[PDB]
Amino acid sequence: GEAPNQALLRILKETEFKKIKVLGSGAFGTVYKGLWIPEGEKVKIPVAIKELATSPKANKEILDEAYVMASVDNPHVCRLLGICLTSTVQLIMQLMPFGCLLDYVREHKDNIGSQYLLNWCVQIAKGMNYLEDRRLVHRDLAARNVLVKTPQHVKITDFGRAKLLVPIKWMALESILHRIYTHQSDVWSYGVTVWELMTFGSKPYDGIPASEISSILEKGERLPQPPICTIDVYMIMVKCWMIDADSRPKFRELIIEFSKMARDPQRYLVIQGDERMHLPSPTDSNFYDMDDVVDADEYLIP
Ligand SMILES: CC(C)n1cc(C(=O)NC2CCOCC2)c2cnc(Nc3ccnc(-c4cnn(S(=O)(=O)C5CC5)c4)n3)cc21
Repeated sequence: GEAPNQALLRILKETEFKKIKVLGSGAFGTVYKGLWIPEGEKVKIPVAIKELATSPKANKEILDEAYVMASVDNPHVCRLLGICLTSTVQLIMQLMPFGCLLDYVREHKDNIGSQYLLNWCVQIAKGMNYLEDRRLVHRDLAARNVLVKTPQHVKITDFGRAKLLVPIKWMALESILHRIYTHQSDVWSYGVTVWELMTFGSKPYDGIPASEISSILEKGERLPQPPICTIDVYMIMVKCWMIDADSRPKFRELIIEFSKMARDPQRYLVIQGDERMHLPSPTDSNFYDMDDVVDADEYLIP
């Protein structure tokens, strides 16, 4: 019926990698910064180590996440490097040194221009289109779940809820009412993600309890038009929030729409001091022991 999943699950020795410091902690668990020094391979790979107490239910959930994360392979999606089998199972992933996109847009607002915002939209749509090709429904797309490798390269992560074909404020109305999840319900969440970027990290429907959201959507209320957004960009966000799921754009169409806009960004987003803004590039001073350091994107198979 469905094709065999021949993805390799790499088991990494505790001795092969080190924790440096905690990068973040919360409901999602705890994520540490680290260095992976494999075999006699003469490489140092910057890594992120995730662990969501030693309980069998936690280990079951993180292995479900590992299953999905080891099965993906796209430049705009985060792949699992391996797992470490300690009392609590750890996920070994690529270090995304600029953290999540949500915090990034709040912290770097004054230096984020139309080109960056539109390019991020294309990249998120590319990653989501890839997950659709792989018949995977994310079920938790949000700006918090998009990580920043460099300011010009973002990837989708957090496969903890991903399934083959509760964040109410990012959910499609069918998802809230009937628990119906599809690629088109992911498109709704994509629209909310775009709204989060265009508002430089605003909280969707702020102050409104999650219990009131379904009723607000049924009345026909939607997230407001962000100040920087032209009707062209807002109309796209609005189509992602249509009641009829089949009336919403497809990720392949969102790639096209945002790409055309990305060719003339100042026509589609109005930002004071645009094009005069600067963000860190891998061609800048002190962007990167240093010797033998290889990014995970350049470290292919053992
Ligand atoms: C706490 C997290 C968001 N974090 C903060 C980082 C970091 O470097 N932060 C610094 C940024 C610059 O300022 C100082 C902190 C950082 C760097 N690299 C990764 N690496 C990956 C790669 C692939 N997947 C994941 C992953 C999967 N699930 N989750 S999660 O459960 O945490 C999800 C809800 C968000 C993360 N992490 C995660 C990182």
